[PDB]
Amino acid sequence: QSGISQTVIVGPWGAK
Amino acid sequence: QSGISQTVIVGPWGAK
Amino acid sequence: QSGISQTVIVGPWGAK
Amino acid sequence: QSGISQTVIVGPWGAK
Amino acid sequence: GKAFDDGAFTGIREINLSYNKETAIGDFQVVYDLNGSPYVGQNHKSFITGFTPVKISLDFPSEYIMEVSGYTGNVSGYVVVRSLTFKTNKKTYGPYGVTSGTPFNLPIENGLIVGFKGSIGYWLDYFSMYLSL
Amino acid sequence: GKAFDDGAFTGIREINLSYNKETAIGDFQVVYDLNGSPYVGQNHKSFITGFTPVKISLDFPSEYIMEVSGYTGNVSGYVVVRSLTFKTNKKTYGPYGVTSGTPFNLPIENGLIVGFKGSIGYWLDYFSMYLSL
Amino acid sequence: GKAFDDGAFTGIREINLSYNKETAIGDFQVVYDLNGSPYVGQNHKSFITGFTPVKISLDFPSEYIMEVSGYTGNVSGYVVVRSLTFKTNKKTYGPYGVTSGTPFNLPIENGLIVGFKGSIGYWLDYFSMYLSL
Amino acid sequence: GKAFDDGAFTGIREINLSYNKETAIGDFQVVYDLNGSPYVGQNHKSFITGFTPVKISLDFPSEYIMEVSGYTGNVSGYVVVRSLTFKTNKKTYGPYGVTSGTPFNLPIENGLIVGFKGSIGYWLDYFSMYLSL
Ligand SMILES: [O-]S(O)(O)c1ccc(-c2c3nc(c(-c4ccc(S([O-])(O)O)cc4)c4ccc([nH]4)c(-c4ccc(S([O-])(O)O)cc4)c4nc(c(-c5ccc(S([O-])(O)O)cc5)c5ccc2[nH]5)C=C4)C=C3)cc1
Ligand SMILES: [O-]S(O)(O)c1ccc(-c2c3nc(c(-c4ccc(S([O-])(O)O)cc4)c4ccc([nH]4)c(-c4ccc(S([O-])(O)O)cc4)c4nc(c(-c5ccc(S([O-])(O)O)cc5)c5ccc2[nH]5)C=C4)C=C3)cc1
Ligand SMILES: [O-]S(O)(O)c1ccc(-c2c3nc(c(-c4ccc(S([O-])(O)O)cc4)c4ccc([nH]4)c(-c4ccc(S([O-])(O)O)cc4)c4nc(c(-c5ccc(S([O-])(O)O)cc5)c5ccc2[nH]5)C=C4)C=C3)cc1
Ligand SMILES: [O-]S(O)(O)c1ccc(-c2c3nc(c(-c4ccc(S([O-])(O)O)cc4)c4ccc([nH]4)c(-c4ccc(S([O-])(O)O)cc4)c4nc(c(-c5ccc(S([O-])(O)O)cc5)c5ccc2[nH]5)C=C4)C=C3)cc1
Ligand SMILES: [O-]S(O)(O)c1ccc(-c2c3nc(c(-c4ccc(S([O-])(O)O)cc4)c4ccc([nH]4)c(-c4ccc(S([O-])(O)O)cc4)c4nc(c(-c5ccc(S([O-])(O)O)cc5)c5ccc2[nH]5)C=C4)C=C3)cc1
Ligand SMILES: [O-]S(O)(O)c1ccc(-c2c3nc(c(-c4ccc(S([O-])(O)O)cc4)c4ccc([nH]4)c(-c4ccc(S([O-])(O)O)cc4)c4nc(c(-c5ccc(S([O-])(O)O)cc5)c5ccc2[nH]5)C=C4)C=C3)cc1
Ligand SMILES: [O-]S(O)(O)c1ccc(-c2c3nc(c(-c4ccc(S([O-])(O)O)cc4)c4ccc([nH]4)c(-c4ccc(S([O-])(O)O)cc4)c4nc(c(-c5ccc(S([O-])(O)O)cc5)c5ccc2[nH]5)C=C4)C=C3)cc1
Ligand SMILES: [O-]S(O)(O)c1ccc(-c2c3nc(c(-c4ccc(S([O-])(O)O)cc4)c4ccc([nH]4)c(-c4ccc(S([O-])(O)O)cc4)c4nc(c(-c5ccc(S([O-])(O)O)cc5)c5ccc2[nH]5)C=C4)C=C3)cc1
Repeated sequence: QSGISQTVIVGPWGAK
Repeated sequence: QSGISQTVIVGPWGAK
Repeated sequence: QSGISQTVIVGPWGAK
Repeated sequence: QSGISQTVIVGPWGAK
Repeated sequence: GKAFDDGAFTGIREINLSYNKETAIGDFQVVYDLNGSPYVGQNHKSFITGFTPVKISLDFPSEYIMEVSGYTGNVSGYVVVRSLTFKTNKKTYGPYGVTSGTPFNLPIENGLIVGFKGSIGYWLDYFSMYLSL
Repeated sequence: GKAFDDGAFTGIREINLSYNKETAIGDFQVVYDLNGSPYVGQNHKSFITGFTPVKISLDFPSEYIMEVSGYTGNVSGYVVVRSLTFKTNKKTYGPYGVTSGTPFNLPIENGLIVGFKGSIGYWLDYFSMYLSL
Repeated sequence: GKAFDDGAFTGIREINLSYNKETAIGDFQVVYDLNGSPYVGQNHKSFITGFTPVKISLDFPSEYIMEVSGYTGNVSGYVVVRSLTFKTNKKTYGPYGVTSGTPFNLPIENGLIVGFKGSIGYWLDYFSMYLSL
Repeated sequence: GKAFDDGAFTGIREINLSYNKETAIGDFQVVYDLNGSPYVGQNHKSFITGFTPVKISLDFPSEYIMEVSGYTGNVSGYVVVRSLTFKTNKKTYGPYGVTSGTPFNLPIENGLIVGFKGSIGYWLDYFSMYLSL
């Protein structure tokens, strides 16, 4: 792990 | 708050 | 729930 | 990342 | 339908579902990971029979779902989940069922699906997913 | 398009977007909440002009988004987000844009959208959302 | 000592520990909540006997731990957890054991303890806790 | 004392504190990371002067705090934080202040400190930390 906080991310929708 | 742990929940998809 | 994001918070240590 | 869910863990206290 | 809620776990090891190409998804059962050990979830079964079974065995923990997509549509007057597709970092499982109706898709950039909840009458009425880091 | 990533914040206070009924969504900017204070995010602008502006002011923190839906489709050879709809616990904002193409929808049972990332060339190419409790 | 790791769950329903006033904590076992149902964790036992047992039954889910404190100290040449105190929003359980050595305390403003890990030889050598919203 | 609450951020880049070896910690200020950019937090200052300043510059994001420890004790009738020590995966910063009174320590096996809150009158009265993955 690094010192950067993480968050759930959903997507992307649109041009893949 | 209560003593029950929470989680992100997405949906529902299908019959609303 | 409200529209404010939550985080775990530990403490406080020092004057109660 | 792997397929195992993570949680904050504090400690240990006692024999290091 | 009969509502079910497996709750949240540590990961997913295996998914067992059934479907019929003329209607929709029927049975749904998941083998979860619970802190490193398999945890067999309750088998959520359709009231009727006549569904081909499918077993999706994931190479846990190196393989995990990155996208869930499918279709919802009308079957005998009610809206149900007619099709499901599971894409992992390794391969694509599906589509299973009928790819007709309104599509939906949930791609995940960061995070994991750690649980399912939903309802099943004759078919899978709807479903929701628990997400976590 | 030009990629952008606002990152994660504590909540959303205001959304400013623009669109054109013959094409797609163009500009996109968000006023976030950062630990109780407004935080103005960078204005992500289309390379061209000719978009009607829309301001969505949420009664933060009592009002929050519960579902985001829209359509993605082809505009001049490329796939773009042509329409967006925001539903909060209070009301529905939209649809804004053109409701044609492939629909997508993200209903949230528990949790909050706390950030956006995406790309904009002439139009909004794609977008992703940060979710948190 | 023999390491153990119960992992993360949805909550805590009951804690069973044992101790001896001249030495330290010995046995440690927890009944967790797993999505609304009790889940009995493995009994982590000391290699020796001679410990008075203690049962802490929480009125789950309305009662939950808000602070864990105790003392670590030397017993026969090694550092061990000699005492533990659990304070919930309802009352205080403990101290159990010997209140001598170096104190430690973990007050929680927001969040929940959802799991334990540690090691036990003759006594509880050390322990860590899983925290979650 | 005067209460303060910086809130939650994405990480910590720099910590600036001051202390006096005969009393306790006085000033406290943090430079946070906010989605990749530095975010200067409000300078929380003691009502009095006479404190030696300390600058802790972390090699963000490769260096992060893994343990915070210190001492709380009586100074002129009131309980205050008299000492603080920050241990990262790279090295140890401190102790800063007076190592007398009641010790406390928060080791972190997994997770990150992403924010601080507390109170300062003449000295740092108390403090709490936001933790996140
Ligand atoms: O608002 S609306 O108007 O939109 C509207 C929305 C939804 C409904 C329906 C509905 N069920 C249907 C079928 C059905 C009929 C016909 C065909 S078709 O003819 O083929 O097309 C296809 C499908 C259908 C088939 C089988 C079941 N339903 C079964 C069931 C499953 C499994 C078994 S088992 O175990 O024996 O296998 C036994 C029984 C159950 N259904 C419930 C149940 C329920 C009870 C209590 C509680 S609670 O109060 O919370 O406790 C919560 C939920 C509800 C609540 C509403 C509801 N079912 C519980 C079990 C079709 C519609 C009506 C109107
Ligand atoms: O909005 S409106 O006002 O208009 C409105 C909205 C919704 C409803 C319905 C409804 N059920 C329907 C079917 C149905 C039938 C036929 C077809 S069709 O074939 O297509 O025609 C399609 C759908 C349907 C089929 C099976 C069941 N419902 C079963 C059930 C489950 C399991 C078994 S079992 O055990 O035998 O397996 C047996 C029976 C149950 N339904 C309840 C139940 C309930 C009762 C008491 C209590 S409480 O007292 O509070 O606890 C809590 C909950 C309610 C409450 C409202 C309600 N059911 C409990 C069990 C269709 C509509 C009515 C009016
Ligand atoms: O694989 S595929 O084949 O599918 C394939 C997928 C995608 C692409 C495209 C693409 N851009 C397009 C338009 C476009 C053209 C024509 C019409 S149309 O004719 O109207 O239809 C509509 C839209 C288009 C219009 C404006 C822009 N693109 C602008 C831009 C925006 C704003 C300004 S500004 O600021 O001046 O306003 C200035 C410039 C940018 N585009 C990038 C950029 C980029 C550079 C470096 C890095 S990185 O290496 O990471 O640094 C990351 C990203 C890329 C990378 C790929 C890419 N753009 C950076 C800025 C159309 C396609 C090609 C092929
Ligand atoms: O898979 S393939 O192999 O086939 C393949 C896949 C993708 C690509 C493309 C590509 N760009 C395209 C348009 C485009 C043009 C016309 C139309 S059309 O009109 O429809 O025809 C549609 C789309 C397009 C339009 C504008 C840009 N690209 C701009 C840009 C942004 C901002 C400005 S600015 O500043 O002036 O605003 C100016 C220019 C940039 N593009 C790069 C860039 C890059 C360079 C160096 C470095 S590195 O050295 O590593 O750092 C990193 C990244 C790349 C690398 C690959 C790449 N662009 C940097 C800036 C179309 C395709 C080629 C082949
Ligand atoms: O670095 S240091 O120098 O600091 C240093 C730190 C720690 C140690 C000790 C240690 N054990 C001690 C007692 C002890 C002795 C005397 C007294 S006293 O004399 O009374 O004071 C008090 C306590 C002690 C008593 C009983 C046990 N240890 C038991 C045990 C428990 C329960 C049963 S059971 O099931 O039968 O009940 C059976 C066996 C176990 N101990 C291990 C074990 C281990 C093996 C493999 C793996 S791994 O490789 O990961 O697989 C991981 C861990 C280790 C590794 C190090 C280690 N134990 C596994 C089981 C005292 C010290 C030595 C040096
Ligand atoms: O830093 S140093 O270099 O100096 C250094 C640091 C640490 C160690 C020790 C150590 N064990 C000690 C006691 C001990 C004895 C007496 C007292 S005293 O009484 O106080 O004197 C206090 C403490 C001690 C007591 C019991 C055990 N150790 C048991 C054990 C558990 C369960 C049973 S059982 O089944 O019978 O219940 C039986 C035995 C085991 N220990 C291992 C084990 C191991 C082996 C192979 C493999 S591998 O091949 O890789 O898989 C993996 C792990 C190691 C590796 C290093 C190691 N143990 C496996 C089982 C004391 C020190 C040595 C040197
Ligand atoms: O329950 S108990 O009995 O235990 C008990 C517990 C705590 C207290 C104290 C207390 N302050 C003390 C000193 C102090 C005195 C003497 C010495 S000594 O003599 O040296 O030992 C050392 C320290 C002390 C010194 C400076 C301050 N306090 C300053 C201050 C800081 C900075 C500036 S500035 O900006 O000008 O620099 C200006 C003012 C403030 N203090 C508050 C404040 C407050 C107001 C409103 C609200 S709210 O309602 O929420 O709005 C919230 C909080 C409270 C509330 C209680 C409280 N302060 C706000 C600013 C000593 C005790 C009393 C009794
Ligand atoms: O439990 S009990 O009942 O017994 C009990 C418990 C706590 C209290 C105290 C208390 N303050 C103390 C000192 C103090 C003085 C001397 C020493 S000593 O030197 O050691 O003796 C030690 C400590 C102390 C010092 C400075 C302040 N308090 C300042 C302050 C801050 C900033 C400035 S400034 O601006 O000038 O910088 C100026 C002043 C304020 N205090 C309030 C305030 C308040 C008022 C209205 C409203 S409301 O109307 O609701 O909004 C909300 C909050 C309250 C409410 C209760 C309360 N303060 C508002 C500002 C000591 C005790 C009394 C009884």
